[PDB]
Amino acid sequence: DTKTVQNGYFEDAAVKDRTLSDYAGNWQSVYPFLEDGTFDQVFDYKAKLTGKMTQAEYKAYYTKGYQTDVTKINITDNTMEFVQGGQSKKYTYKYVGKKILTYKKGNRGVRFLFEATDADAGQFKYVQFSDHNIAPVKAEHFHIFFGGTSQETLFEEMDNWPTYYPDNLSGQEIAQEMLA
Ligand SMILES: [Mg+2]
Ligand code: NA
Ligand code: NA
Ligand code: NA
Ligand code: NA
Ligand code: NA
Ligand code: NA
Ligand SMILES: [Zn+2]
Ligand SMILES: [Zn+2]
Repeated sequence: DTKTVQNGYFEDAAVKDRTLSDYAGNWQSVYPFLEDGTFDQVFDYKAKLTGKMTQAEYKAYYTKGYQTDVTKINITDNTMEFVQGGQSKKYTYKYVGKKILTYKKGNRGVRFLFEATDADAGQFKYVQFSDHNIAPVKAEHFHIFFGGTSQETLFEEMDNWPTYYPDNLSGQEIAQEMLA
């Protein structure tokens, strides 16, 4: 609610290009920790804090948001590897820019855009990151968008945003970070 950058209130002029290195690391999907109940304490806290949704409403919102079969993503300064249903796919990426999206509430967010240079990248040819930041800084978590047509197609996806935290965290530590 407060008008901060990470709540989506920022000046256009402060939005600056990033590089894939901001996202380098070994990352894990948070979805298993929603599914196993670890985040129930998060949804209970959020409901009691904001009053915007009940616990069940929050769980449904985050179920839609977090669902993915991409269980792990490993990122270097120039590559991304997606582990998805018994297969690993790794491609080399270039930065292709950024996009400011305006949400219905009136706040905004920035997606940082990457394109695979490999010819056979398929649904991983176009990849975008959202992490509540608008300019270079090491990512602490991210929400990903990916597909095989264009960056612009992905700007239409607002309700599913598979979400990733560092592999060295337990689900309990991820819950702690979400409560903070
Ligand atoms: Mg996991
Ligand atoms: Na800036
Ligand atoms: Na999936
Ligand atoms: Na998952
Ligand atoms: Na591979
Ligand atoms: Na927009
Ligand atoms: Na972002
Ligand atoms: Zn986030
Ligand atoms: Zn978010």
